[PDB]
Amino acid sequence: YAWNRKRISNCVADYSVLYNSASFSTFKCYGVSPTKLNDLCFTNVYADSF
Amino acid sequence: QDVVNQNAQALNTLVKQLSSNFGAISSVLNDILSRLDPPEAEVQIDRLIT
Repeated sequence: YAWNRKRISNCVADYSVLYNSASFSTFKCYGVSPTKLNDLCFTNVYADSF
Repeated sequence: QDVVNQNAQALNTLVKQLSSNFGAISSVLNDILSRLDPPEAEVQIDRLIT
């Protein structure tokens, strides 16, 4: 009910770490392939947490 | 003049139809083929080709 909204911008990442690590188990992406977010790169990124 | 006008209009609309999504995620094919795995890029490309 009180989700937190955090920015990601002006930064470089490696989306391998999140996907491959077994700690994050429940994985599903709508319109984007997982293995490919290494090469696809986005204008701004919005992280909502709860 | 009118036959040239018609032919230019037809080619103009034919070319302009390329910028059209047609129910796909993005109009340009290399985009959708780069941000998707073959199994679902197949569906998106299939709609585009149709």
